Amino acid sequence: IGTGFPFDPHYVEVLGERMHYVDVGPRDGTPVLFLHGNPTSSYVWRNIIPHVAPTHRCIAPDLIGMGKSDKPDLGYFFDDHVRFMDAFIEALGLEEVVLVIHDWGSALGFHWAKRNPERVKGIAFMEFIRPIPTWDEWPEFARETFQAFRTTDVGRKLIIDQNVFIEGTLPCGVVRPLTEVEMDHYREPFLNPVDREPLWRFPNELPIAGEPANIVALVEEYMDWLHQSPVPKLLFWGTPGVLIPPAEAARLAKSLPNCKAVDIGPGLNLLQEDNPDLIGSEIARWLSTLEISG
Ligand SMILES: CCCCCCOCCOCCOCCn1cc(CN(Cc2c[nH]nn2)Cc2cn[nH]n2)nn1
Ligand SMILES: [Cl-]
Repeated sequence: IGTGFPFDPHYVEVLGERMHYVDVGPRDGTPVLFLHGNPTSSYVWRNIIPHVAPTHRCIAPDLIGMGKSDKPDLGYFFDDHVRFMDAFIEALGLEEVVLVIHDWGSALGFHWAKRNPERVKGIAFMEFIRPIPTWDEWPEFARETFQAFRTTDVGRKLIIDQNVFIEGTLPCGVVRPLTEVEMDHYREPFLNPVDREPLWRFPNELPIAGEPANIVALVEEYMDWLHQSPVPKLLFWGTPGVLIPPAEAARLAKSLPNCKAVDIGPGLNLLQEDNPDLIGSEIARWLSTLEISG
């Protein structure tokens, strides 16, 4: 599994800030937009993009406050990420897109799709944000940690002062051991403790046990839209998963229209780090089938 990040930096100005993105592949055709989540960056897509770049433009931004994107003094609410991602997409002048989305990247991508349904030609997704009705529906091994994350004093001490989301939670989201080179890539944007605000706000935005109520409502609405939409769908899942256990992936594979589901084997949250070749190869082949009438 490759540790390098061999992508030239591209930058675009967005609402007075600068955002970084990977941009490879041909200039024409429908672009494939890759959206990472917490606590990653476009680095998480590094071994998936090469399977897709021969046939499609691949665009992989770093969320505001993350990766190589700028770090304004925001709260980094989900609302803030929505604002910047909306403006990022318009700044590149994208028209129709295929979405490849993960974790908080999936909340951004589904929320954007719901509002721009004519511009989404397909959605590939994995370990994505859905409403978690009670804490019993959160994986037992991660319950006490995320419950502590969702406090102001203790959670900020863990995530901001002690960098637990990077040093502890992140490697706990991968079945295989991350190498020191891979850890340093994930560590790079957050070496300065003050810059770890998004890492703490994100778990406090998670729609768990009905709170925060604004995020729960928004996530419910895009899951409603997703069950209504004929858009082609590709769902990757692993065992045991974190956000999406296998029983839930099996349920969604039938309840979502026009949905193909792919078992990646063992996996927790960063499925991309456990089986990038399967995910990248299946995305590339699925993209081809989107051009077949039938
Ligand atoms: C869905 C969004 C992305 C999901 C990412 C993948 O999710 C995997 C789930 O990961 C759960 C495990 O989390 C990290 C495990 N872990 C435990 C500790 C030990 N202490 C944490 C703690 C304290 N009290 N309780 N816990 C650190 C400490 C120092 N001083 N005081 N405490 N460090 N790390
Ligand atoms: Cl999170």
